[PDB]
Amino acid sequence: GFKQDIATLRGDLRTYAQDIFLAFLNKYPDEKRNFKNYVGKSDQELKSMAKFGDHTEKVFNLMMEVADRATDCVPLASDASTLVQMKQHSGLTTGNFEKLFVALVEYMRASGQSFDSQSWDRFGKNLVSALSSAGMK
Ligand code: FDE
Ligand SMILES: Cc1cc(Br)ccc1O
Repeated sequence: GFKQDIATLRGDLRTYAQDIFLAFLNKYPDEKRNFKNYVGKSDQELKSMAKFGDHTEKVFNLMMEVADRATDCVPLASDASTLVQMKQHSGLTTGNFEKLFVALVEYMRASGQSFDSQSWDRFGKNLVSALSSAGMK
């Protein structure tokens, strides 16, 4: 289920992070402009860029901690707060997270592994919800 899925992603996290994030950037090409230097790059080009690799891993390093501290796919109120306050991230939006999670659920759906994709779908919704309530627009 959801807990075992955290262990599976964590076990090859750099490749899972890049591949789901690329699935996000390719489903919603308008997202690349939040990472402007990403625009007009192939998947293999992005994967060559230091900050792409490092940043996508840290996104996922963080989202796996929030998934691990969640109960029944509901994150800690405290976790959403910290995220809304995050230095250098004043401009994050909940609509951009819902897009990330759509991409993550389709990825898990299209894989031949027993991911609990309904659970991630729930988690995605519940994280947006907690982000909304913590004051992310
Ligand atoms: C969703 C999400 C999540 C996250 C998380 C995180 C963690 C844990 C950590 C981090 C870090 C970071 N960020 Fe982070 N993140 C994100 C996003 C983002 C964006 C959009 C940006 C912008 C970029 C520019 O260009 O400015 C960022 C951003 C960021 C930064 C700066 C940039 C560079 O160049 O490097 C940093 C350092 N981020 N991060
Ligand atoms: C640009 C952006 C990306 C992600 Br992933 C989440 C939020 C946000 O505003």
